Amino acid sequence: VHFTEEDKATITSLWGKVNVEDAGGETLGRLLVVYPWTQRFFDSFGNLSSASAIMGNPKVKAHGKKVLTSLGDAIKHLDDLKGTFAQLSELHCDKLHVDPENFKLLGNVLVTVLAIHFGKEFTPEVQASWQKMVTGVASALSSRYH
Amino acid sequence: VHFTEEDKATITSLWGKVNVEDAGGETLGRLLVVYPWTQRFFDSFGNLSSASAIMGNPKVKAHGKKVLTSLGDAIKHLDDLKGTFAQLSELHCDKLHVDPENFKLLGNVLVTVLAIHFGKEFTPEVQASWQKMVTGVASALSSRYH
Amino acid sequence: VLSPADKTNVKAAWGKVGAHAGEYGAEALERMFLSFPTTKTYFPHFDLSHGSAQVKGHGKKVADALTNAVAHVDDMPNALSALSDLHAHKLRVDPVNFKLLSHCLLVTLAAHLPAEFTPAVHASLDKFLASVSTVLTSKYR
Amino acid sequence: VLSPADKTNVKAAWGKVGAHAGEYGAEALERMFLSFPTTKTYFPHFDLSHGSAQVKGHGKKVADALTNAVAHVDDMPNALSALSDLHAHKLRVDPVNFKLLSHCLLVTLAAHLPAEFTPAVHASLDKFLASVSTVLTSKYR
Ligand code: HEM
Ligand code: HEM
Ligand code: HEM
Ligand code: HEM
Repeated sequence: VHFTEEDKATITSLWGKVNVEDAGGETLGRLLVVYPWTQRFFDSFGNLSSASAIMGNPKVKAHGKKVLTSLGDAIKHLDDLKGTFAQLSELHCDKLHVDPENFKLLGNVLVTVLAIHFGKEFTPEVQASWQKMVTGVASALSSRYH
Repeated sequence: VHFTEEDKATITSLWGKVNVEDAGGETLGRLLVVYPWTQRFFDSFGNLSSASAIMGNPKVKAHGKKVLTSLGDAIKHLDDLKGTFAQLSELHCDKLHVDPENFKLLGNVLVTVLAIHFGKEFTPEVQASWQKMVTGVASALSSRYH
Repeated sequence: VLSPADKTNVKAAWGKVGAHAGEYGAEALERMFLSFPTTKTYFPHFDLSHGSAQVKGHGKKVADALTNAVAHVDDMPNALSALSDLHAHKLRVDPVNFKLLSHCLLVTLAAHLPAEFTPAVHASLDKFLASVSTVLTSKYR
Repeated sequence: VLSPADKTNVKAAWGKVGAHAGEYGAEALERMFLSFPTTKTYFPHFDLSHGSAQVKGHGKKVADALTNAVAHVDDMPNALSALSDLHAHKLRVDPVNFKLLSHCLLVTLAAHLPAEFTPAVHASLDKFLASVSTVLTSKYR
């Protein structure tokens, strides 16, 4: 990864302000609602048939938290995304066979959720730093494929 | 990197039998014909207004040769594509702003050109080795996008 | 296909843009050019600097087109027929790049209308933009 | 979608395929499973070995649907209606996978009909398969 100095500062700063308990379930729930094929990987989670069903689903909320918690941990070492996600890559690639395009989709949904929460503070420049994070996380998670 | 020895054997062998000049022009020419949005990067190449003009364009042919030569040179070091294409990554990403998804398009077009030239000898197993090459090359070129 | 609720949601959300449709259009383009600089290469005759008047003017055009598409949400291909010919045949835009502008539009709407941008509305808007995109690239819903 | 020249090219090329449509369908699937192994998870209890009778039978289904699409090139949303419902709602096929199968179909055609696979025909066939793919992912929109 080639995060600029500014990118790293922007990502670290904004993350410290994030309501992870809320944005986690928001992010995964929205992914499931907006891109219904992603539900294929979450059979055991129960009723995922609509926005209402998905957004009130306890398992979705709990799992979304874990996803964003993992992102927060990666943010502690932005020069080392590949290492942070190495074991997660083996899980998502070798075991679950998720197409890499979906890592980008989840990241883009997170970006929209950050925009909801931060409003005008989520400037086009701030977004561009987060889009690099999305691409970097996706690449790190895709490492086992190729 | 992800290439098995068999993959390297297959890539190296088939490449030896490729006529680089002809295949280079065919690959870049088809890229421009089949995916016309890619033409916007080649305004200085002269006439690109039709299939015949594109396929008969000398600058297109010459550039295609250059492209395939860099691929052939990379084939010598399949486990270090990232390093081999570091400079080209900077050129395409930071200077030309080529869409990273278009790297895969050129590789896939090359694969179709190999299929035309080798026919039944371009087996599904042989293609699979070559698609690893496409993915590896695209990933290496896209390095400077995150 | 867009559901009755999808249509209600889309009209409601885009209505909430108020006097700022053109501004939001321009913001979406600005976001797209910054995050996805490949898209700048479709605009060689534009000043693409921050706050560019040409970008502001173009954002109003994109907004107007979306406003029309929301108005004729039941017959998208007809409302966008000219723009389809333009993007698919004159400009020859990479179909995959429509996802980029769509994403930047959603981000813009989220940044301005956080109360309105529920998961359901989000889904309705994404479906709407995805269909606008396919109509523009291929005249398919 | 599909110019008159595209229609002509697709009809002529897919006409050369002929008795081998099924064989080519099976080969395209085999190519996809080998090159893009993530796609195998959609076929959990298929025999996916080389020469698989199950894959051969499925190739014929995919080939026949494409043949019907060619026959109804100006009415593809209608022609592929049941298949669009199937691939989105039941199978939940990731849209990205349609590009993968389309590529493997083009490679297959190129391997078997090199002289017919001119740049112009290549372009028309790609547009046709992209149109088929757009329709097959339409129920996500
Ligand atoms: C930025 C992108 C992503 C991140 C950071 C991420 C992170 C994680 C984490 C931390 C776990 C839990 C691992 C554990 O508990 O040990 C997990 C599990 C999982 N992920 Fe993701 N993930 C991402 C994208 C995706 C996508 C796009 C999908 C599907 C379309 C997906 C499907 C799954 C599934 C099915 C599980 C296991 C669920 C279960 O426990 O049954 N992930 N992921
Ligand atoms: C995917 C594998 C690709 C490879 C291996 C490759 C390789 C190369 C090479 C070797 C050069 C010459 C650089 C130099 O002489 O300094 C070059 C230049 C260039 N490439 Fe690529 N390229 C690829 C993809 C693409 C794609 C997909 C596009 C556009 C859609 C593109 C657009 C260009 C342009 C516009 C130039 C410079 C042309 C000029 O000199 O006017 N490349 N590339
Ligand atoms: C929701 C999707 C889109 C909408 C509603 C839209 C709408 C429009 C409109 C209304 C115009 C002005 C047409 C005119 O009166 O001349 C236009 C032009 C144009 N669009 Fe889009 N567009 C969309 C997607 C895109 C994308 C994704 C790109 C490229 C990444 C793009 C590139 C262009 C270009 C290059 C022009 C011509 C600008 C000029 O030369 O003046 N469009 N579009
Ligand atoms: C050119 C694009 C495609 C065409 C024309 C096509 C056509 C078909 C046809 C005709 C069937 C038989 C079902 C019926 O007639 O009721 C089928 C089933 C199926 N397709 Fe496709 N398909 C395409 C793309 C894909 C892709 C990209 C995938 C996944 C990567 C896929 C996965 C499946 C699966 C899992 C089945 C059911 C297999 C079973 O019986 O379990 N299809 N398709």
